Amino acid sequence: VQLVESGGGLVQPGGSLRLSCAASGFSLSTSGIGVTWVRQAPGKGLEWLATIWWDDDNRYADSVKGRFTISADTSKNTAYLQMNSLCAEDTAVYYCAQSAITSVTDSAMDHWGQGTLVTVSSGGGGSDIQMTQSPSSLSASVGDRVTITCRASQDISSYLNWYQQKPGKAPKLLIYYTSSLHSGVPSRFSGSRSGTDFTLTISSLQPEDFATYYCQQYSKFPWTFGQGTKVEIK
Amino acid sequence: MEVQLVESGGGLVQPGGSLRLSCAASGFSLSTSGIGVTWVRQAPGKGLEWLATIWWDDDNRYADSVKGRFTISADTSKNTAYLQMNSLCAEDTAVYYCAQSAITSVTDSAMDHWGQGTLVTVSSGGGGSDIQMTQSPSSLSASVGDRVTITCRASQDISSYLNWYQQKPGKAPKLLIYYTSSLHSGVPSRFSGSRSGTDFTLTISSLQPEDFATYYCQQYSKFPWTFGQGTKVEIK
Repeated sequence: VQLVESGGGLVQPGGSLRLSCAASGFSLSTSGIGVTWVRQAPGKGLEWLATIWWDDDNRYADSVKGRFTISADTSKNTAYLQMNSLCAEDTAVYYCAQSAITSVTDSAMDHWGQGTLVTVSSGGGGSDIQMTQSPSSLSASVGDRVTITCRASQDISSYLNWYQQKPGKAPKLLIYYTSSLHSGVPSRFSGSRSGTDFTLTISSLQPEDFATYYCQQYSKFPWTFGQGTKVEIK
Repeated sequence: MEVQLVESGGGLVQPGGSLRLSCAASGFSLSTSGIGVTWVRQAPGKGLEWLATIWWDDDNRYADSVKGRFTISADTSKNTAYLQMNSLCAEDTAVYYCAQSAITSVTDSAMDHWGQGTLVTVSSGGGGSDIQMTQSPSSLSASVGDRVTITCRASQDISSYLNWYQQKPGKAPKLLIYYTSSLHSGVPSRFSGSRSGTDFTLTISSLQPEDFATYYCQQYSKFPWTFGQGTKVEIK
């Protein structure tokens, strides 16, 4: 007596998978009553997803409702989890199990399958250019010189822009093409390059300059941003 | 005159759902050589993520994180650009900005005149009523022969509708105890379960090396069925 699972694999967000849970050594009862799916994200605990229950009432977790469907074909002695509109957070080992269905007081899950791994990913980053900003935050006083650095993981020529974002507001372009100031930007902002390091300098920090600053490369698509440097008051 | 971009269309949406955002442009024409519109998003508390740009060719440009789900387009008769967002995920929750951008590989390409943004919240809309199972300790280490106890607390009355499972490393969970205190077939009587109100206890007597595992409680008083966070037991 066991449940054997198949169908897991690697998909991108928005994709679909169909997991199968084949029963061996016993017959699923009426309409697969009691068949249940549970998942376990890497390093995490168990999460109940769905159970075929009495009176044509399939039960689902809020985390999968409207995207996943549990069903069973007793003719084929197999149950299924149809998984539509997959998301990165659905990455997990997926288990099926048979919940006890002979007594109202015991629905515990037994005969758990070996699990099938589902990985939902848009990629590990691949060849995308990574922009590394340093420091990630700093506190300084009005009048201080502030220097923020941004390293490109590969050649980007001089195709680097700097933005400022204040809390609750949209980003504003400060400097483009490494060192050219956008109109209206105060002269205390300047940009430079030394090797693969790009620097935004504020020569004398003013009260209105507390903000988060971001670099951005446009040498290649995808356009990528540094993680940001928050400049705060001491 | 001043360029203005005004985003609209954000709101609440369920996972798997769709939304279309609009970016209405003033002060320039979307038809103009060199022009583009780009969408960038910012998840709560996080940085900026480029999503899509209108490009001179038939193929716009997209980030891998949204390709196949999102589509950027423009209706020049309304001087408005759009982001059609399909198959949404909780992780697409963010403020979505549009910005003015080039449509060819100019040496001064940047994003300017960013709009105020529109918030997209991807949410299931449920959970308030779910029974929470709180397990303690999260991990413990003991020696062969010892007796150890693992507790869980239900956030409301679940009568005796609680099970305990054992999961050895790399293996599927196995049932130990059902209905608070009944021993599953094949489980020896050095294991026991009890309860006092909403407080449940798994006791392992005469701890053995093979008991190295993570133990989970699970309630079935109500759907959704919910589990404790697990207790790792090491034997030393």
